[PDB]
Amino acid sequence: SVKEFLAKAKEDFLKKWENPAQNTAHLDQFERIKTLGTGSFGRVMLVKHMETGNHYAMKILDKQKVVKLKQIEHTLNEKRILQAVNFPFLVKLEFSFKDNSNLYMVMEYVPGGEMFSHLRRIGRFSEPHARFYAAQIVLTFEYLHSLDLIYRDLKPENLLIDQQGYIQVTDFGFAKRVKGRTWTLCGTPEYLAPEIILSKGYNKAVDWWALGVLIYEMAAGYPPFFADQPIQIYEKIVSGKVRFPSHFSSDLKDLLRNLLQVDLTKRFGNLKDGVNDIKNHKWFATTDWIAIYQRKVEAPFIPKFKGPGDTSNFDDYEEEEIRVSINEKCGKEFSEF
Amino acid sequence: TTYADFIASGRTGRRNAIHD
Ligand SMILES: c1ccc(CNc2ncnc3[nH]cnc23)cc1
Repeated sequence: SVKEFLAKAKEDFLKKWENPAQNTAHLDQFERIKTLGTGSFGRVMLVKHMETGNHYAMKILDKQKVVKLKQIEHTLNEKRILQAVNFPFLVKLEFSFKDNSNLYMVMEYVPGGEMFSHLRRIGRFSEPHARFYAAQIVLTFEYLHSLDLIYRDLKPENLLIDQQGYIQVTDFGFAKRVKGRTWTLCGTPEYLAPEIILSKGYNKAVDWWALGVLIYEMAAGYPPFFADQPIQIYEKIVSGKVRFPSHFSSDLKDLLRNLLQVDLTKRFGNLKDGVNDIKNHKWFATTDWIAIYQRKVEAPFIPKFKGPGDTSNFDDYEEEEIRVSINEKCGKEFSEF
Repeated sequence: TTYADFIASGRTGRRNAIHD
């Protein structure tokens, strides 16, 4: 039945993957409100769709900055994948378009803010609170990996909390459809699997290692490998010596030792039983997988919302005005967008 | 404590992605 759900999900994905939606809106249909978060190529802004009165989160990418940073293929991967996927824990892409200067991805607005903000403020999540979030990541990865997709950017910063206290995965800038091994050095220092640091060819198992880092960070309040400089973080990861807080349950530690396994022949998610080694682990015994997918499990935390268009669950960012050049930039590089 | 070492580190804010 999971097999049946997945096969049908694949048929749906493939049709959109092979025939992508393109130029489904225009910049002047949206009222720009405030910056929700930033990046190397632009920003993610709270916008209002005038025709419907709906609020959205619009990702703006400067084509020239994308080209300079050699992120062309990664950008085309992000939009092509996002428009083709459909899962309760994946942010919906409502519209995409481009102009002379920029690329635009209009997504569902997630008002609850980043998991990152709530985790840093509160300090750490209890094991049932962490388990609730981890279960949603486990299902999301089971879905993505079945479609030959590697996510490659798991971290609390990319996990948004909706009105129901459920996760919405955002930022697909490193997502890639790959049947075999891949080599691009990308991700976040704290979340990188040793295979990535060691310039080896790697596969989906890097997402399962990143899941180990996420579960550890949510339950400890800090990641398993941290230092002031990324080179020092990399030395810690490749040794893979993990120390656990005294408050971590024996089951939590056992799950984490299997997830933060430097040996790929031993890493959970990577074995012959695949995701089932994770889903059947003792730490997940109380998890009802179907109820998680159906959103019927009550969330341990429901964010505050002072109506539609409120941004208080997000930090404030310096505003930069959108300038659209008279001349088309990087036309050929982004023709398929 | 590990918490005090983390809190005093320069890596408690939003972490940037790395590439190429
Ligand atoms: C990186 C990580 C997180 C953010 C904040 N995004 C964001 N905020 C709110 N709603 C959304 N739906 C689509 N994405 C978002 C910006 C950059």
